[PDB]
Amino acid sequence: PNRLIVDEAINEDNSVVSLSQPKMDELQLFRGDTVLLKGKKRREAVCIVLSDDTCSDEKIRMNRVVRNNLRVRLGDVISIQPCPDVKYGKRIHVLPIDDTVEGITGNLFEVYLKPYFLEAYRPIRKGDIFLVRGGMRAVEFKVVETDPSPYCIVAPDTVIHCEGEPIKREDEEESLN
Amino acid sequence: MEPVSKLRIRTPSGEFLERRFLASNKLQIVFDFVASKGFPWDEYKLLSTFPRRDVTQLDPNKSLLEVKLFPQETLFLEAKE
Repeated sequence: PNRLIVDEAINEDNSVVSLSQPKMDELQLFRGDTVLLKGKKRREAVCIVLSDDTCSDEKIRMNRVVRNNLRVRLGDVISIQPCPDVKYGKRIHVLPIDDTVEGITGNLFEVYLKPYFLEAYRPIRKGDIFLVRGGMRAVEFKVVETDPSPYCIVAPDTVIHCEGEPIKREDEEESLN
Repeated sequence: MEPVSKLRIRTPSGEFLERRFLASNKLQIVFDFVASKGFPWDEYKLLSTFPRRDVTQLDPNKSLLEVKLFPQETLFLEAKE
């Protein structure tokens, strides 16, 4: 578990964070390993770690989505540790965020959700909020449950449940960026 | 002393395959390794995280360094369908 200062991402994929090569070595991390991140307010996230030559050893590059889940801003401090124990997901339940689905077009699952997970390796954590690109907009979803819990990797075999009513965004679920 | 590539490979059950390779040696070596461990070319894909690539669909005749597999990378196996 070492701490690093938060920096902007060069890679918007929500599933990824970046480190310097030397940092990685210090941490015995390999490119592509899944990591456990800890931020503010007991918040956590699971990500894929990448190497990045432009990254200062003392910082981590982290997308807005991740930053939000961790309740951190640029220049804040997070903890990182290896998490090879993460299992493939059996089942997950997600729900759209009310304020991000006003007059959507097309089928929620097929247009917005499915292509997030389709042909993608996605480590998820219970309570996660994630952003998708489908349909010229920016739908958000919350992970309301996982099996296993709280962490898992969304696999091709993972049953993805999305049915139900759009949720109200909680106070500490507002975007900080 | 020669450039070496460390690889780690997640199995579909969560175990890890570890092995060091010569950065210079052909990709085929990798394919053979995974086969050797019970995951034959025709049944399992070897995948990278980001960018997402089907390693087993890359040129076998190409070196590891050539396919940006250097110096350390974690990959994962997935059943073919």
